[PDB]
Amino acid sequence: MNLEKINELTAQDMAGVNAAILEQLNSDVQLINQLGYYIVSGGGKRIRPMIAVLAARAVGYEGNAHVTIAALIEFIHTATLLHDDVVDESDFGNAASVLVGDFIYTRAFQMMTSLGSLKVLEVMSEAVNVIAEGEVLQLMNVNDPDITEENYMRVIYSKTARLFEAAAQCSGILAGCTPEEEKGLQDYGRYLGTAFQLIDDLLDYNKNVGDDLNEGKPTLPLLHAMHHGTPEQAQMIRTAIEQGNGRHLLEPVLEAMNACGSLEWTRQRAEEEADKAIAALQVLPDTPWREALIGLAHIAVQR
Amino acid sequence: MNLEKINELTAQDMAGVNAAILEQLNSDVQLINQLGYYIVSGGGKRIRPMIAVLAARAVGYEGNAHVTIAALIEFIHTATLLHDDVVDESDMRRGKATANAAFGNAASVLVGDFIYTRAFQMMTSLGSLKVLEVMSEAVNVIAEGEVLQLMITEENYMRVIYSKTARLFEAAAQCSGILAGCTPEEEKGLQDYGRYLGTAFQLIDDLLDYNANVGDDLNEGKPTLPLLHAMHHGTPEQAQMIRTAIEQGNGRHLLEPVLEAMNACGSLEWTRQRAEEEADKAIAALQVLPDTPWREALIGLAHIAV
Repeated sequence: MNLEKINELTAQDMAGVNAAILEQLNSDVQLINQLGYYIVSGGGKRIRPMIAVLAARAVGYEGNAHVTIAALIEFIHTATLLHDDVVDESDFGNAASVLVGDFIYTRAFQMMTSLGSLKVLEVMSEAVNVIAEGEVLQLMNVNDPDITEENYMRVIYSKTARLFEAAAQCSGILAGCTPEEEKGLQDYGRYLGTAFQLIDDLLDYNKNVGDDLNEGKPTLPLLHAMHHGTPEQAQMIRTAIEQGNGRHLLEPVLEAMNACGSLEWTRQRAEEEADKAIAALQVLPDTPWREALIGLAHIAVQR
Repeated sequence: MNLEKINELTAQDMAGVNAAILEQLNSDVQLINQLGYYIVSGGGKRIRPMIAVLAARAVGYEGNAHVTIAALIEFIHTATLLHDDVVDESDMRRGKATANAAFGNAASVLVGDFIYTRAFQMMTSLGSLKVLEVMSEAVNVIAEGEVLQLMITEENYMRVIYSKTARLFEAAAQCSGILAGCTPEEEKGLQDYGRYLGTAFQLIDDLLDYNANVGDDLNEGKPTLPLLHAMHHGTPEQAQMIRTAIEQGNGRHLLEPVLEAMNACGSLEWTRQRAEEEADKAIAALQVLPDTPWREALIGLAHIAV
């Protein structure tokens, strides 16, 4: 089931999602208003809110509160991005990024509680705290060539996967699915979210490739080449991470990754996550909605 | 009842509030706990949680969960401080370097997010949809207000101090009441208390900003009650100076002439007066609750504030 079939199938619900977003983001501040337009007018994938609407329909949801979940999930993602834009002494602006970020987060929280489900609040509550924790952990890893791939995996699970997992699972809870099904949706997101981030990290080496390297941000493929390349390569990479600003070292780094398998090794691991995701969904009744969720897993790790 | 008294009465609970706060700084990510200890161990004030603890007892609460709510309320306030300092590019706060000047903006913003989300988790753990309901609204109202004054009247200014200050006080007392299962009548009592108290608290804070962090309001030409009065009643020269300073959003170096202008019109004392009328609305709102030492303290703080 290609992306086109998936879009048409989710067309109506995504319109509901966009309506939820516009009603929550309605002005006074041109800034907040034009942001609503920029989100609903986006020509992007918007895979997070879609998982939320698909997961609910997959377990037989008939009402339309799932659109509010999709919306609040997109808000959380948008806020984490705005906060991730904040620049340190290395200098929208910090104020705008911070304040608009706060507005969107808080509004997301209000939305969560409007659903009136304590369990949903329990799951989200933890998820967003875990996301904030992962962002900080990521801050600490900047310029640190020695983090374990265990730490790295905790980072991607925390900052990316967790939101997917909660998006899927909460829709399931709202639909009053069965414990078995709920878990199946939960895992699906965690695994898909994990795949999604692995693919993203490898694509950064392939807005411009080399950003992560340039920032001294250590990701799986870079860490892999460092642990498996030649001592000369490991040293160059270690230095690039410690000092940062090594964008000009992309090619030599690419040479080192090609040589020991880093990029394919990562893609491989991504594909494995996507398959654990699709497997998790096997507990759900085979329907077009479930087909769409599977189609997104494939699209996420494809090339 | 004065501070020394209101202090021992609520000594055991506020001690719990303290432990409840510090124990939440339990992340595997050390930077969070570090920055948390740095910002929460610098005195603070704890007037927001103290109101929470007192409001609960005042309505016969006998449990230990009001401690959990006072804790998260201080965490929420803590969070706004971490973000406020980053926004204001502030370097100092109560004697030492701000968390941002010391740890960097990103760390301050992110740990602040961790802190607010933990408070929300603490709120869900309490299991009351009404608390979550009242508290989430309050925090979003504050956040909205901050986005506004990013993108010159006596009435206009009274809306700003409400959104940014009074609203969290309001919720602090109301939610503490709700948790204890108070009466619709008592609830409205605590809520008004908090609103009015918080209102008086900000008015006082603004007058204290003119000598008695000192001086930032004038430095950024913030239109505070004190400054506005001086503009309205001073001489046209002083009136022009103040007005252009607010228009410039910068009144740095203008402290002496602005003060002169204030003492001639008696702007400060006047601020102290519309403030006094706020605190009198605060204890009046408590007339609805039962006569207990806890109530006497809530009235105490109102007087202490002004």
